[PDB]
Amino acid sequence: DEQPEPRTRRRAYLWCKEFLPGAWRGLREDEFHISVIRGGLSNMLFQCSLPDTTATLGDEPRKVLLRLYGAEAMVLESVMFAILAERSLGPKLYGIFPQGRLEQFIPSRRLDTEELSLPDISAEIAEKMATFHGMKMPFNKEPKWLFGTMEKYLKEVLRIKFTEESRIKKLHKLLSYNLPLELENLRSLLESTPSPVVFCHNDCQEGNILLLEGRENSEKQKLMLIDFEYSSYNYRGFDIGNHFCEWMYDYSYEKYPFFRANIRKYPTKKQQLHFISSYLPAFQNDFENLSTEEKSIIKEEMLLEVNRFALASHFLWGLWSIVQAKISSIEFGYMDYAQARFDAYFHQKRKLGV
Amino acid sequence: QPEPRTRRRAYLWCKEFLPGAWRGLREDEFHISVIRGNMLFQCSLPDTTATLGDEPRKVLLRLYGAEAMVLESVMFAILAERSLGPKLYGIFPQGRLEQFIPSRRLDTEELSLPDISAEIAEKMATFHGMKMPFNKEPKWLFGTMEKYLKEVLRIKFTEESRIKKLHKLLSYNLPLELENLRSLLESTPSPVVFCHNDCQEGNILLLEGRENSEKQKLMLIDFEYSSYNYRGFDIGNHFCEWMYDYSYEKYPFFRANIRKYPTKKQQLHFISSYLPAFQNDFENLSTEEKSIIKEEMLLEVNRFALASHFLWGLWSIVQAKISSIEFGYMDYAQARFDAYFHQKRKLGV
Ligand SMILES: CN(C)c1cc[n+](Cc2ccc(-c3ccc(Cn4cnc(N)c5ncnc4-5)cc3)cc2)cc1
Ligand SMILES: CN(C)c1cc[n+](Cc2ccc(-c3ccc(Cn4cnc(N)c5ncnc4-5)cc3)cc2)cc1
Ligand SMILES: Nc1nc[n+](Cc2ccccc2)c2[nH]cnc12
Ligand SMILES: Nc1nc[n+](Cc2ccccc2)c2[nH]cnc12
Repeated sequence: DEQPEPRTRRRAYLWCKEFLPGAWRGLREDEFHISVIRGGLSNMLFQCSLPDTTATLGDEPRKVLLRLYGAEAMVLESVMFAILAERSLGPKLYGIFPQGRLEQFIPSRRLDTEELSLPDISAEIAEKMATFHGMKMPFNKEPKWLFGTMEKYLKEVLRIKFTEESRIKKLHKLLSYNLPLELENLRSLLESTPSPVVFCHNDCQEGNILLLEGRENSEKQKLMLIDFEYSSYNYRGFDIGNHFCEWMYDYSYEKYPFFRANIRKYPTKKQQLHFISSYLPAFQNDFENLSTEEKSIIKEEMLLEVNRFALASHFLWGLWSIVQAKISSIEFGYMDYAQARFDAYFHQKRKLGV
Repeated sequence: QPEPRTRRRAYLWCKEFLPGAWRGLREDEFHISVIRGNMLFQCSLPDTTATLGDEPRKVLLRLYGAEAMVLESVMFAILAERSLGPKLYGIFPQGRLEQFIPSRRLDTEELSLPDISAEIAEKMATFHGMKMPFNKEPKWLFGTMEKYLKEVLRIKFTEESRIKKLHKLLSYNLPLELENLRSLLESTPSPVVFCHNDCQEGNILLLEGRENSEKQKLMLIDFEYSSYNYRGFDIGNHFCEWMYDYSYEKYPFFRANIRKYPTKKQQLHFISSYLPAFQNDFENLSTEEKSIIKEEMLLEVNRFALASHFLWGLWSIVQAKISSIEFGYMDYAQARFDAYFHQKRKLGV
């Protein structure tokens, strides 16, 4: 129930008063209710609401989420959020302004990492993912995001110099793998791994999945995927592979390095099959009406596909994490997260026999 | 034809943003011609190229040229999603790809046809009712008039005849006049609504093959100046456009005709169509109550029309300095002010 600093309170009041219709337009500053949802140095969240004793005038919301950035991609993220809201595939957009936005408040909690493996959950994550992999979005259709971003991080990574000895020591270990050659070896493997270019979330982890309040007894319609800011047209294998990788990481751990990694929490073949059996009919529409041997061939190939791209999830977020150790001031063990992603990378390679 | 650099940029945008036969277009294959310009262009496959299906054969490319883009972009995307504007096919830093709508623009003379007018009023009402994630304080109208007035007072032209016209315009005492206008409009109730702000014939498409529809043959396009504004401004502004023909083939490249302003009857025809499309419980009011609403509405829009003359008059002065396009802006500015003083005389205000 934490209060923002009184200058933020005033700015939030004005945005709510001017952007929101109905009882909000005539609210005084002293009637305004706000509490921090999440702090941090950027992308801060607040809940704003009317007094309980204030009646609504029409269909205006009683309660909204304020998102403050704390600063091209700005236009792309804004248009995407607007489109998704229009398609009921995300929170409504109530206000956009240079410092942030006002969004629909969705009563909910995020999933915990252990919940990702629950069959009803997985099935539904697979369906939602298939669904927006299917949609049209006014963005560049060339799949350059994946390797373009890896190349960009690699370049930054090679330029990095740390001063603190345990960071320099850890950086020496990661560099000793020859990351540029590893990149090329990975590129070449993925060039021979067919994967359809689709519109990808790119960050489908539990923290970005909402368990809808009141819908816990719905078997197949209780979730919403959020936080599409890293979306792009990309290889389907990445979006799915990346999601499977996230089974292994728990970001709620309270001691340094502030995550737990468990190589044994990666989904089993049966768990993967259950995920892709739910994905496939939702994305192909009459997939169930194929011969069993053809369904099977598609499924076995898609498993190879997402498991090879899972390797790009490790390599890419490994590199990202090294970069974060340099530029971020967040309390998170970035170097240790990097080493965990590379460990998983080579363990995955050995498993696949590549 | 366009600049060979613009041709190249445009070719890559179509190739990378659009599905099907666009994805493997070779380069010598790209058809593109200029259509306006904030430049517009038509991009197409050659006739020879068959579609892989579902992808447009023709598209419009828009370049912004000389944050506003964020708002305009979100806005266009919303209208496309709602089926109110052209579809959005690509969005990028310098501009966008849009659906090409087989259509032509209306001519000035067509604004006054009863069916056209009735439908313009209905589309406007519908545009007005919609919710948009933008600032709802109606600060647009006078904020923009202030900003242009300030620039106009600093403006200096090099050429003598422009200096001479600016001097006549400045002698009306525009700062005092702005305050009289403000005070008149602060006492004229007008609901705040999502306004188009530029509802003229150049921005209204007559849809191809739909010419026989009495009530559904048009789309309002080009909403880049949109904002929450007083409803009276959009309407009065639209009325003032009955006076101006922008297809005049010689200098100053417009005809102004004060007698073409809608008559009371034509105004009533427009608002009788607007009201039931904006309120919807309006059709069920008593006859006398409708009559009261309409007569107040005539005063309302006619008074706001003064702000259309005043604002675009000032705007036109600034454009004279910066726009190298061919249009006599100083003469248009004078035409708007003549109209402003005539309308004040007509109103007793
Ligand atoms: C799409 N991108 C840029 C990705 C980057 C990294 N990954 C791997 C990954 C995922 C989550 C996390 C992570 C770390 C900490 C948290 C917890 N947390 C969440 N919010 C905050 N403000 C936090 N401040 C400190 N810790 C905060 C949540 C997620 C770290 C790395 C996936 C995608
Ligand atoms: C909402 N805003 C910014 C407005 C500004 C001015 N007005 C009044 C007005 C409207 C149209 C025009 C105008 C002028 C010329 C044209 C013709 N035209 C049309 N397209 C071009 N590329 C032209 N190049 C030269 N002339 C061109 C069309 C409309 C001038 C003033 C209304 C709204
Ligand atoms: N638009 C949103 N609505 C709800 N949540 C989740 C949320 C629930 C309870 C408390 C705090 C946050 C979001 N998390 C991110 N966006 C939203
Ligand atoms: N999206 C559009 N589709 C069609 N027109 C009108 C148009 C037709 C033929 C040639 C030139 C313009 C527009 N004018 C502005 N936008 C459009």
